[PDB]
Amino acid sequence: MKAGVTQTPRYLIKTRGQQVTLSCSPISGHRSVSWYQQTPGQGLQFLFEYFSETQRNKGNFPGRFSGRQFSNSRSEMNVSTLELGDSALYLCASSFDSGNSPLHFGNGTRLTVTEDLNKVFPPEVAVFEPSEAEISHTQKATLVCLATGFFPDHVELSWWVNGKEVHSGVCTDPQPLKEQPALNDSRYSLSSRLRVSATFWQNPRNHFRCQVQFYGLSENDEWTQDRAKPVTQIVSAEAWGRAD
Amino acid sequence: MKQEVTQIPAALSVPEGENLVLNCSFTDSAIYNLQWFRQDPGKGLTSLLLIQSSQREQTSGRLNASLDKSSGRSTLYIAASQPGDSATYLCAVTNFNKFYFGSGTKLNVKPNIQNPDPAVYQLRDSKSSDKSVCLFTDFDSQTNVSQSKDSDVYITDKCVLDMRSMDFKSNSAVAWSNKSDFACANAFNNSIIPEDTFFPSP
Repeated sequence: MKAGVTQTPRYLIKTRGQQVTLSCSPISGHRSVSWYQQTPGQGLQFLFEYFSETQRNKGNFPGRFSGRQFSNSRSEMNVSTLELGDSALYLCASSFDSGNSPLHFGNGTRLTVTEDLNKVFPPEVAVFEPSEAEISHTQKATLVCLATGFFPDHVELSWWVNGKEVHSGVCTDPQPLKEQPALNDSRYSLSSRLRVSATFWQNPRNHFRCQVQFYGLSENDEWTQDRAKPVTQIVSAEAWGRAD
Repeated sequence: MKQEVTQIPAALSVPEGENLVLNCSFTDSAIYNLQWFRQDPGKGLTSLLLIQSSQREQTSGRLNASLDKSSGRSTLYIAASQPGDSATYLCAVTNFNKFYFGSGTKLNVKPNIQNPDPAVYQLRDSKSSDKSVCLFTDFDSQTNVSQSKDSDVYITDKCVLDMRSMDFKSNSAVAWSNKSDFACANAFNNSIIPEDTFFPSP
């Protein structure tokens, strides 16, 4: 298969005042590259569009938001003097011609700007094994995975059964819950379910794993707290089937 | 003039199989194209339709959108809705030198639960967790799950799983806490749940 729009990096945590540079590579054959900022509060806001190395159109952002395009159509954007309200999904879209051809979006760079890196925590992850009553009543077995206490919300949760990623029988919450809803820097929790037949759960050779990838601090971020540095990492929990 | 793109409804919940209607309006009729997109949680946007300023409609599969440029309106019609249509739907217009997105319609297409079997189960504790966990499951799609009265009881919203190879879908919500005065019997007490809900003895 051919590449879609690509964006690098995927996830960023920064402190106030810092700067970031983001990159986007358009689909091969697309020369128009556009940037958008998506926030819960303002929705989806145009930054600027490039074609053949020059800015063709611009939105209403202040000058600390800047962009550029290279001869191979790759585009960068930069945000200087970062502020808490700059936390957003920064989306790239490519098009053959934005005037008359569809926009094709990347999956974005997720940026969180925080007051202090001591606010950053990886998830704790646990799997809870099925109810005996569910198994007797329905001949089905639901496992729950909880990922709790994380900040920022830069997580990807997945289920693996005997080493294979599964989507059948899974449902993961679309958004996390705030553990302390009143606070701007509240930590988050996320739940997911995996449901299998009772017969499948009852085989002790079947192995279940809930994986949470957490995207955290860089090796270049200073860390002087006693607790472990909250670097990018996977936190996982597992179970095996049980005959009784 | 200042372009303003408005989308209604902000949110739409409907049973699968129903047709649905999504509305977009734009105050400045001097547009070059109108586009409709969908966006899933944790992803970018997918282009569904592009209607040129000279066109009155576009169709793709179950989707049909009209454009009335002089009236400042587009309607997106989705026939025979499916659970996989659930997404945020965004309207955008291309102006001479600007681009504008509406605020979106968040669409949830609910599964028809053929044999509801509402129940609240307790899952086994984890030797690596200190939480007690409860699962409300197998209820019909008309059931609404509410948040707890208690600030240290956490309740998720209903989530639909599909056991593909058994052609079986089910709703569930999870509740958990690490307080000690907590019981799965009472975890969902702030929700209106079916009177026939099964509460197994513990």
